[PDB]
Amino acid sequence: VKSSLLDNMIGVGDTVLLEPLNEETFIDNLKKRFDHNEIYTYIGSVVISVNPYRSLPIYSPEKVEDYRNRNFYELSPHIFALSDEAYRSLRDQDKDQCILITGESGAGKTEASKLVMSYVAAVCGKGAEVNQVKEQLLQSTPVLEAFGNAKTVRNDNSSRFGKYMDIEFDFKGDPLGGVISNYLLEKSRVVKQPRGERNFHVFYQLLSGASEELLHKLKLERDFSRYNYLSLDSAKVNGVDDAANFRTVRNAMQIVGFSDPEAESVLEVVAAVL
Amino acid sequence: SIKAQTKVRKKVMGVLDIYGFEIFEDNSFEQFIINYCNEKLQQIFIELTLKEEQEEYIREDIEWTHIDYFNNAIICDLIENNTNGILAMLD
Amino acid sequence: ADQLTEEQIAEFKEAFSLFDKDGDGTITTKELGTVMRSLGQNPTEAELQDMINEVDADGNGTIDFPEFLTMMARKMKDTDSEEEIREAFRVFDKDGNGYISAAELRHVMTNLGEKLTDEEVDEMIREADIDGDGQVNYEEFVQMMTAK
Amino acid sequence: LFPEGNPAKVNLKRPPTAGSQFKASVATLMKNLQTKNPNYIRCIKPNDKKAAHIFSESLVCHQIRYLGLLENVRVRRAGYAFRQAYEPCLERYKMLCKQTWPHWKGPARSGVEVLFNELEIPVEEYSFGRSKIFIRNPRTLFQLEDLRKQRLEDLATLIQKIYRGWKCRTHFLLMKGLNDIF
Ligand SMILES: Nc1ncnc2c1ncn2[C@@H]1O[C@H](COP(=O)(O)OP(=O)(O)O)[C@@H](O)[C@H]1O
Ligand SMILES: [Mg+2]
Repeated sequence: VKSSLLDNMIGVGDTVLLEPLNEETFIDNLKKRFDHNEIYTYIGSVVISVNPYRSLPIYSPEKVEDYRNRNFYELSPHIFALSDEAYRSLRDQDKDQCILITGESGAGKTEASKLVMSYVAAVCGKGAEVNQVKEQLLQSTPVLEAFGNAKTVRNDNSSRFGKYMDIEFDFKGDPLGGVISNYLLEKSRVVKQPRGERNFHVFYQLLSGASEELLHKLKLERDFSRYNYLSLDSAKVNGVDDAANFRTVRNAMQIVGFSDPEAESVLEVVAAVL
Repeated sequence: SIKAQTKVRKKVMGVLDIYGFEIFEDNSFEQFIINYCNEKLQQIFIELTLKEEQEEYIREDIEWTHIDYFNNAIICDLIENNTNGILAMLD
Repeated sequence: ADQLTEEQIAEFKEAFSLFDKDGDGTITTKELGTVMRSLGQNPTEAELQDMINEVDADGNGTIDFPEFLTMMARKMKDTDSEEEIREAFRVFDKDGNGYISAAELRHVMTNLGEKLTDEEVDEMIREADIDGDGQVNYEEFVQMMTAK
Repeated sequence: LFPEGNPAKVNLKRPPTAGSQFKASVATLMKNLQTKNPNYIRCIKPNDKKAAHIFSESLVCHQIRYLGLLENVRVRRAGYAFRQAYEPCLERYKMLCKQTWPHWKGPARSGVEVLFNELEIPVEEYSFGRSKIFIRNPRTLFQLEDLRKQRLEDLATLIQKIYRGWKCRTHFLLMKGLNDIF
């Protein structure tokens, strides 16, 4: 079976018709649908995604094919119906579609982007050519986490640039490729960290998860208090630990295509700016 | 590595992983640029989506002009103006 | 207004005498719809039990041949159409490419309606093996159903 | 990294500082969005302690206040919540009228009008357009998809009993054929 707004309504799925309307009857709605673990909540063509901070199981390929060609008003509110509506307007209307994922840091924008793009490469129906495109984008995600995201006081993995992952189809529906594009990389975080934050954590990965010969040839030192670019009062962060995340990122760089002199050169430039 | 080789007229589906309003207790130049590109981002909602609603709604013969919207061109004019902006006086 | 011709009543007598493996001149209530859907009127189960409960207020389990002529004379005007069937499979085709998915067709034929068993939908997928696997040409399938 | 350091590349301009750089990057982003259709995700965290159960009210009310959601609800209550063209709407929804199902009923917009006049839909609920059919309310499509699902249950019962009829016809032709017809 399925969760349906038709029979046995749960809260309201779309909040546009929710009356009485204030801040309190809307936070009560999000608390109520967060109680029943239905995190997605429409405002029509706009999808609210509350972070469950745990594996909600409704992301299976049976959910993918289950939501394929389903409108906004047949199913429960879920991101695959908006992603599938934009795939319908891409495929049938033959015009470009984009999905703008906003919200606070640590709310799960990057994860929701991975789930959107995973759905898009799933319901395209051309699963042989689009798989390595999606896989290099997803395996390039933690790299850009390391080089582009840092720990603000609120989050621990705060998004500090505008990531933008494309998937590129022919008008006959043939996947050509995909172009990833940065926007608004915060440059001044490299040189100053405001008293509760830390730098882009590839410096902590390079000074923590790296071998001693790699510390020697990059001329670095493991003490965090040596470097002016590098805070000590906010260096240690739990959860996302200054740990073997470095070899996760470097292995991901091996997945994307970086050779060992190439990634060695990249880490050497990171040691030069450090 | 993944490039549209033999480039033709193509169509794109995109995903923008962009922040939300980084409103911190001690804001700085960075959160200023963050809130600013949020202002341009709401301008690309209020321009694209609301004005295609309006050309659609009026074009399909229904008699509306919906009530009001707070346009963000005043805030863009506050920041990105080449003479009276905030970024221009920083330049 | 005959309402039934003589050769057609001869076909009712031939089918009623052929299906009767008991040899007692009557059949049960649970196999009357086997005869009526073998002749090809396609009634429902609830209307059939409504007519059995109408002609039998005690649950005898015996079906008479003039009662069968009365029921088939009542079901004479109930004529379906191939086009409503075809548009129905067009509705269940969520894609519009003419090839309805066999797993989704199995989900409709098992999980919606009167909830058929594994063996009949197994015969349906085995019949759609000539169009399968994974895709079912419903346009050929409705002409293979409604040919005779 | 630096082609500007070529002495054969005389780039004499002063360095753009950060309003030029970040503002030009925003203008590049707006160049890569105005050619496309946007569809939004508004993403909400309940608390900063990464908890899967704890739903702090004040932080989410902070985010509702600054993601602009009540203003979004106000704008989306303008007139509508749903829009479509005529022909896939009549093709998808023609089962709810006795006249349009299964065929056809011409013309397209007129049979659409019969479809809305069949289910006793109020005139305030729908609206007629020139090339598109239009619905104000979400609960209207909740009712239309509810009656559609109730129609498809009867239609699935119809298809399952016609498949039983073709099955019993197949057993009847097999039983007739296996009786040594001379
Ligand atoms: N939809 C989700 N389901 C489960 N966990 C999630 C989800 N979204 C975010 N998370 C959790 O958030 C963490 C990272 O979130 P992220 O996507 O980086 O947030 P943001 O994009 O706002 O920085 C992950 O470790 C994951 O456990
Ligand atoms: Mg992120």
